[PDB]
Amino acid sequence: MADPRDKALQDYRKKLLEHKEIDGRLKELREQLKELTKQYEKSENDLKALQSVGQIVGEVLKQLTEEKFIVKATNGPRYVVGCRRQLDKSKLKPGTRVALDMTTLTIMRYLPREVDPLVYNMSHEDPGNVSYSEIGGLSEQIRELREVIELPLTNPELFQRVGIIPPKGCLLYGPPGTGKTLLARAVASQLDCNFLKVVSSSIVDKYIGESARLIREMFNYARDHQPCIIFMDEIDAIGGRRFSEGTSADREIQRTLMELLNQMDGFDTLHRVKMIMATNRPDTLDPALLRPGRLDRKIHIDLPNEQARLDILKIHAGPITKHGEIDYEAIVKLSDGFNGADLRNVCTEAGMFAIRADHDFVVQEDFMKAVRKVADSKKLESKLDYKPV
Amino acid sequence: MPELAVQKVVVHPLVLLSVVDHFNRIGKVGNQKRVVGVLLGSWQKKVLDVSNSFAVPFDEDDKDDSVWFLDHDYLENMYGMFKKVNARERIVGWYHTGPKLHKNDIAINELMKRYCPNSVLVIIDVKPKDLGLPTEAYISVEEVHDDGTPTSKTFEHVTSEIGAEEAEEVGVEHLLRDIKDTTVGTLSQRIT
Amino acid sequence: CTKIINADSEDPKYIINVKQFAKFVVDLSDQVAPTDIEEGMRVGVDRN
Amino acid sequence: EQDGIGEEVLKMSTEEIVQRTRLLDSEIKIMKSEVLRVTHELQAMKDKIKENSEKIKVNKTLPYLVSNVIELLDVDPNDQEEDGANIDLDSQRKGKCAVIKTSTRQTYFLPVIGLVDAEKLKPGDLVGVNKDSYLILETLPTEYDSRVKAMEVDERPTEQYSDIGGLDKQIQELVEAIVLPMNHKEKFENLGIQPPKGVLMYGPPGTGKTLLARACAAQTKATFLKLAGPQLVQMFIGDGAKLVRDAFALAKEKAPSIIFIDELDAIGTKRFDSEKAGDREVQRTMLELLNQLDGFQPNTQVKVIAATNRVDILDPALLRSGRLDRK
Amino acid sequence: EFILEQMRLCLAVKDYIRTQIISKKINTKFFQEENTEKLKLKYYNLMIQLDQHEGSYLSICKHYRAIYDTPCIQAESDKWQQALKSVVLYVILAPFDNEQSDLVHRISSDKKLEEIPKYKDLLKLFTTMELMRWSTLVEDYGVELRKGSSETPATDVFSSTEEGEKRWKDLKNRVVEHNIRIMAKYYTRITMKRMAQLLDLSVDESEAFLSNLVVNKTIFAKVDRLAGVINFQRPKDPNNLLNDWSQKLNSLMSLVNKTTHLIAKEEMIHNLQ
Amino acid sequence: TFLEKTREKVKSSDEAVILCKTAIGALKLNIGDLQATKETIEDVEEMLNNLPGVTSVHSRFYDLSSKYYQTIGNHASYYKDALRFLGCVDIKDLPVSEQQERAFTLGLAGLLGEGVFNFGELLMHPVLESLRNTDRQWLIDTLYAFNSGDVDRFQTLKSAWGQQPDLAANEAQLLRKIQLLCLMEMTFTRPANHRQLTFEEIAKSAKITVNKVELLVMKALSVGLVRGSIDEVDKRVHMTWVQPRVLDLQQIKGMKDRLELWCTDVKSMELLVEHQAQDILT
Repeated sequence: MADPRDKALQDYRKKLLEHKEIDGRLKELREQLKELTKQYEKSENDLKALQSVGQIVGEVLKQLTEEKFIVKATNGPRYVVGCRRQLDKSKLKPGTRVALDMTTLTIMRYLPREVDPLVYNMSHEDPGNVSYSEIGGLSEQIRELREVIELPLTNPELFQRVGIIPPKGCLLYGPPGTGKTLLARAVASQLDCNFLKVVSSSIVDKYIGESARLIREMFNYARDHQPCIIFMDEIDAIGGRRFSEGTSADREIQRTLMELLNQMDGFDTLHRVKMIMATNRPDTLDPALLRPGRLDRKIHIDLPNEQARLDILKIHAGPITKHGEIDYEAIVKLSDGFNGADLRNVCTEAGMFAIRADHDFVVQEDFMKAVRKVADSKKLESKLDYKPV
Repeated sequence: MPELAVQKVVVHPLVLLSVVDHFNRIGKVGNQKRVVGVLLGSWQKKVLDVSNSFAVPFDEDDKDDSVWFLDHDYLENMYGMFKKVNARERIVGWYHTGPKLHKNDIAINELMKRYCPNSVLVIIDVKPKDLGLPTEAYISVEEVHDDGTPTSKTFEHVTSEIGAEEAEEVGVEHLLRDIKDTTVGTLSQRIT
Repeated sequence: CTKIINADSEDPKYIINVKQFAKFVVDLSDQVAPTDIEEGMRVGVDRN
Repeated sequence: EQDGIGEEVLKMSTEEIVQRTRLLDSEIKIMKSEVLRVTHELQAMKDKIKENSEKIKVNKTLPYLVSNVIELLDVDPNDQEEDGANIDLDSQRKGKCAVIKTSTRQTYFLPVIGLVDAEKLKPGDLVGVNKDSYLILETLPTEYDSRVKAMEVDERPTEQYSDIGGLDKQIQELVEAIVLPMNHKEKFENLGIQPPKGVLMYGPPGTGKTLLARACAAQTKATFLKLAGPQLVQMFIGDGAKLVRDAFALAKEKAPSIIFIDELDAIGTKRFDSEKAGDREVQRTMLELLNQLDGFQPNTQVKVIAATNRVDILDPALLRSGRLDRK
Repeated sequence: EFILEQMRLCLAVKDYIRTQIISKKINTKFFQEENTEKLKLKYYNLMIQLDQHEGSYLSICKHYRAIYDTPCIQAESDKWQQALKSVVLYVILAPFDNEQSDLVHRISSDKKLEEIPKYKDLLKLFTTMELMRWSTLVEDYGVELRKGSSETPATDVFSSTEEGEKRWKDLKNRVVEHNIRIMAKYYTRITMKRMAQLLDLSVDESEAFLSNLVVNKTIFAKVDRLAGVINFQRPKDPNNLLNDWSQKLNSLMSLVNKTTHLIAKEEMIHNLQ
Repeated sequence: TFLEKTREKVKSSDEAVILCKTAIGALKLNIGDLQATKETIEDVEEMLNNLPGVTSVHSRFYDLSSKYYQTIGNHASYYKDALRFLGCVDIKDLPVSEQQERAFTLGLAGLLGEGVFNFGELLMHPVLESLRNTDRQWLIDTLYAFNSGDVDRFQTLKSAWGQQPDLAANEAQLLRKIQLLCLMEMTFTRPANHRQLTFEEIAKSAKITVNKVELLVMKALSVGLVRGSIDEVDKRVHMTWVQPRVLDLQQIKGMKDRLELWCTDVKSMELLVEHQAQDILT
């Protein structure tokens, strides 16, 4: 190369390089061999999966002693099973899922408590939230709710000093569109914990008393994973009355209703799980359910007031791109007739008019159009969710 | 290589019977020339279940204990077949047919360790040793003694017991033409 | 045959409803036409 | 490699390097013999594997049951919690395992395939499982019934907008409202608005309320779900309600998409209080619908067309915005 | 800041109790942080005086120790000598029971503790079970504990401060009761008289220590005023002797059968030799 | 620097890698880099240990670690490390001189300790035993006295001790320690039939007052040489248990005697057990 000695070295080097090419051949064959071992372990473990069946899952009905456990198997017939000694009997105790064998009928192992796929859909959902207030200035009523639900659950210590009986639950009623469901999201927004937003139009089942038992499984789940606030949605059919001189649906609503009563207070008291119920029509529910002393606050949410309408526009105005206007405020205040859901819709529907014209901007003319349109549509269907005023 | 996956060694009645039966089959050797064979059994467990054994033709001389024959080729080929039988059957270690261990056994152990992932040398005896265990299990250990001995490779004992499997246990009763005055279930048995 | 779903990896997949009311996915007939297995069509499938 | 460095000069003589070259000639030939050995070792390992493969092959093919994933346990490939005794480890020990709740209405805790592990399958999948001994061979897409098939995307024909003359203004509102936020979601965001949660078309029968929507949607090319309100109601109690929830979920995956709902007195009954009727089941399908429109995002992407020829049985919430933005 | 201000003004008038409860309600986490560090120092320094007067021993150990850990005190050589030794002194002062024994382990673990030879030696008697004399302990106590420290030229607040003397007296009761604890478990029976020779304190003083000890329930004793005997761990039932007798025989059988397995290997010979 | 340089490649398989590592440890120790010596000593110690083939190499390395402990002057730590050398000992490939210095220092070192006892082990190895000098003749007789567990033999030797001042400073500690050992030694050796000891025996032997022995006996139990209870009013310390001890001269003899008593009883007893209960005996 750069030394006359490096030139001599270079002729020798070729032979060292040659020796590596012969090793290369050997090396290819090893390369496949390194992969072949990973696949070996995988397949050997796979044979053990193939001879092994999909063993019966069960639950412990009653543990009499270590050697005799009664199980409710998922195939149907309840069995007497044994246990292996490589397990602690404390884990396996009743109300807990356990694995069962199918080769021998013995409890294989401990499985943690389990929840249905239905409960997963309900646990996932929450977003679309608002920061704190449904509507600003009304904020005092909102705080009261917060005071009821959040605090005792997180920290009981404050309630202990005072010596008082803690606040329990909230029942929400108000007109359709006011923002009852949004409040449910709102409390969730700030806190950021485990949530079960439980739709009650999927707890229901064709069999009777399976739906009641189900709701109960969700309450248990919320306790394990505290903090939790359970938002009950659409209880105009999971809460009702006795009924039952008709369909198979009618026996079913009364049963599901029984569960909501116990949880509110009838042997189980709200401290470990807290519930806010958002209801369309409060006269659907039970005369028992309403009764105060298993509910603390019964909050009535009011529709927008004159000054209350302005602040909501102010939050909407940030998302929307306009020419550099802020015109919405004055026009809404003189007019009348909005509920919370309609106010966000004047801003959404002005945005639609702009898009037809082609603008990324919303003009003062668009907004005007929306106010007339929304009022017009109310007139056709003034058949809103009946509450006497 | 690891000798790890053992804290206990249980051995089936099958293991013993296979060695006496196999002696006739091979050559009618009869412990004239000691035999070493593969010890087969389970893995992925702390406890070692020796399910099975097969003989390998190994003759060790009685002129000399440093010379032996051990048929290597049989081991690789028998390997693929074990999976046809069950996928819990793999080579755990080796067996010595006794009457006793040797120093020579360390050398026999190094060859067998390449195949196994948990090699152990378990002496299953062709003669039953007393009314006690006819098996003793040992594992190769590097240790010093304060006797003024530097590093040795020797055999230190690990606890041996006799176990059984559900299929096998039933089969044993049927085969048996003894009734058992040594059952040890009750007062009558207990006094004996 | 209840429904036609393709994620084919052998021969065309169909989900059938057995009369023990377990759903099973089966595949294109052993020799008969794919044009004879349709949605809302009856099919004979092996018991074993 | 080692040579052709300046360090080599210092360390060694020239004579050492030439002598090393002479040794190399013999060394390469030996390495060539070694080629034959390596190939030989590779085949022996493979043979064990080949034995194993025969077993995997049959299970993978037919028959296979259809099931859902309840939960994920996992316990690694035959490591477990050391539950292995002197009872079999091919009939007790499981590999990396998944808990599944099957469609029969049983549960099985099962050993999944060692090659493609249990960790990969998450809760919510619709999977095949082996009938004999349970293993999850592979995954199957969303598969259920013939009612569910219609809901899955495949365009619905054009009946043309040039079948109705006049009422021009109304046509412009439908094409803007439904078709544009679906493709052009970027623009709805750019302006600053959420894409609708739907449009309600109301009026007297025969005007062409349905006529325009179906016609325009094919022409533009769209991802078309065919949902019918009376279909969603069923004779089993609140099973019907679950279907709505699932049907919308189907739209959310596919997103953005337009769900055409033909008619809305069967998931738009007016009633929130009733007794002694088939209206009890009908009310629940309607209530689940209200919830699906409410905000949880990817469900502002997906659009909704609902139609009525009446107003004297329309559900006020669904008419009200924030369920269906446009009227 | 709030607790800091309030604690100082109430300290001047002398009202320890009202602030002291409040300080615990505020979570312990807040004080530890670097941002708060400057306040933390001030806050604790006040608090340690406050709790001292109250006589809450357990609380001083914690407070001084929180101080010890904080980054500036650890980093600088001087600062930790006073803070950690203060914990070491409060830990001996704390009620003689299980809490005391648990705290002595914690301090002794500290690497910083171990480098001082004096204090290392001092812990080593408490840590042992070998019988440790009051006479020896006292000369060792003179140099180390009374001034606070002896490995830096500073006074640590423990003894020779206005509250400090108050605590020192108790220190005598703690050490003697500890000497008794270690001793009590080994000796089933001792005469009152012999115990005095062992403690290097009179029979009357030992009697009073045991009265306090039995109440804490560190070890049960029966003590007589007759002077006959002090009995530790004896019920005076034949039941004890019957169960004890059985246990020794039960282990023994097990031993013989295991030993012979290894023996079998030795026995073979001409392969070892 | 040079030692490290040589460590490169290998012909086939030759053990040469480790030798260079041990040699760098030896070099470190002389120079005065103690810390460095230590880290390399830890690495080699594993590599050597694994093979059965290393006799000699492992032993020089072990001597090297004992040298580091000795330089500090902390005797307790020194004695322990030295023990690993005593097990590994061999005279071959180990210089006569390094061994000689180490053995004399060690002999002194164990005695100085507060709670280390392996005197029986020392008798067993020729490295300390065969090694003899003027000073060494008395020092081995003191180790022997210790091994048997006799307070009185040990203490009579006291005049000789003074030749070493080390022994003279902690003479007090040394006499108490023999006695502490005696509790363990006497109970395992002389009584098969009993296991209790009086205080008075210790007292005369030690020629130490009665008041002290009760206190010494308490320390004995705390170390764990003996476990049991002490009953003051009966003037006995009863041993439930005796600590295992490394092979001693007195010991081996007692074990044989007790095994003989045991064989004989088991044969007599076997006849009684068999003789009665005839109808169940089959």
